[PDB]
Amino acid sequence: CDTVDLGYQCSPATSHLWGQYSPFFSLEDELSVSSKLPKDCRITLVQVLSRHGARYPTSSKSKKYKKLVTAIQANATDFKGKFAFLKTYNYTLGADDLTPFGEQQLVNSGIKFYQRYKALARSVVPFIRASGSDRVIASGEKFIEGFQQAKLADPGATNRAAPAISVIIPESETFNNTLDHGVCTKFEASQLGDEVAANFTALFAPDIRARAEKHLPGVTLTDEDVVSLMDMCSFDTVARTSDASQLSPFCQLFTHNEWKKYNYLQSLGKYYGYGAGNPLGPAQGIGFTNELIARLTRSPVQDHTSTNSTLVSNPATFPLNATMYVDFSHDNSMVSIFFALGLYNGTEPLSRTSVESAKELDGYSASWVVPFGARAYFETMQCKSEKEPLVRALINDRVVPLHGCDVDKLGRCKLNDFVKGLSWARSGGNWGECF
Ligand SMILES: *[C@@H]1O[C@H](CO)[C@@H](O)[C@H](O)[C@H]1NC(C)=O
Ligand SMILES: *[C@@H]1O[C@H](CO)[C@@H](O)[C@H](O)[C@H]1NC(C)=O
Ligand SMILES: *[C@@H]1O[C@H](CO)[C@@H](O)[C@H](O)[C@H]1NC(C)=O
Ligand SMILES: *[C@@H]1O[C@H](CO)[C@@H](O)[C@H](O)[C@H]1NC(C)=O
Repeated sequence: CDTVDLGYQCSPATSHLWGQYSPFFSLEDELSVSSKLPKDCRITLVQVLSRHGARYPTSSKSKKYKKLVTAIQANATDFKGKFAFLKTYNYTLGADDLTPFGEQQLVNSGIKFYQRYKALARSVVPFIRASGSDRVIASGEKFIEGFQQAKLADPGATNRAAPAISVIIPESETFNNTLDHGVCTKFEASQLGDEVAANFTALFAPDIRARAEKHLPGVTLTDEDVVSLMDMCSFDTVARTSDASQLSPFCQLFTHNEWKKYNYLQSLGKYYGYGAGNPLGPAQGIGFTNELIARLTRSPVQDHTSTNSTLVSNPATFPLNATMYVDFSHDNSMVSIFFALGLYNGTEPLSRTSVESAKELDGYSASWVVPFGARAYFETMQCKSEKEPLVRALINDRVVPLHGCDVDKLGRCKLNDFVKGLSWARSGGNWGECF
């Protein structure tokens, strides 16, 4: 179902509408131009930013799902219509760990990274960092596995040493980690994304709750139960087979229009939790943004947010000359980073109460931006055409037109204008409000 080049295309009317629980699917050419390498240009540097793949529910959530499925089964006198599978369903999901399907998504990602940048990757060993989370590090290892599988099959590859994960960045309230958030005190106390997501759930779920209970005489459901049954559709699909070849029976319980609501619920939680809807959301992406400026311009980092000044000034942990960089982060920090880079500056603040599509929001949704296995590529290229370098940004293969600089028809800016137009992050935005 899952392809190396295009990601997951099984039951796309449903599987592309699970927000950050959607398996990655390519958005090449959706509301965008081709992602192909322009004629007469050569990539000179690529940064990849990736999430982990599909996983089991967290321990917390696995207990809540198992307690709900168990309670329905305990209490119902009849399992009616599309809910009748619950008669025999056995809750079998594990917790926390990547699923086999999620591991393969990351092997695929590495193969796809090699194939897309083959002319560069042939002679280069990427510099790789991972935020210190087992799922993230495991994803980094699978991406390396796929990259090497591809490289050692290419007779034009000249430097075939495998890359190591060189930097594991601790995750805590006191470690400055640009790939995870933790040190911005006031932001860690924020409840806004939760409050927005709960308000929206309380608006859309009641009608589904009422219809669902009536298919299960003896059962009482809540709004949160609706959300848990919808969550079950993605989690059971990405666990129940090693290739996610079978849509879970939970999925049919809900209509296509209801799936659009659930997708929106996830987009709202990310937008108001971590993106521009949170007053300190984009501030969590300034540290990586300044790290990216340093790499693209081969110049030392200027940052006073969540960089570590020690780690950024040593070539062992932050080389400025490496041609390929790959960093493994998290969905929530990746949303902050994309906002901090200005990439969704055509997105108006999302309606807290009513569905707006990814295309209405100029390419923003949780499923188009941080699906399981999400990746972004930030390229510099040197053209026979042009001659300052040019920069381009791809998020899950969609060319996302840059803001803060005048973009050409291929969505590129001159590198110097790009970095100058990142004035908000270069200034440290409103980081001082953290304290
Ligand atoms: C910065 O990195 C150094 C060297 O790893 C570490 O000892 C120090 O605790 C880090 N400080 C912060 C605040 O991240
Ligand atoms: C949640 O809805 C209440 C009830 O109308 C409203 O007062 C509140 O401002 C909403 N909260 C958020 C964060 O939008
Ligand atoms: C860590 O972050 C806090 C700034 O947000 C800062 O005061 C401190 O200097 C930074 N420490 C290091 C080692 O970068
Ligand atoms: C995005 O818009 C914000 C809010 O107007 C602005 O502060 C920021 O500089 C913009 N970012 C870019 C890269 O243009």
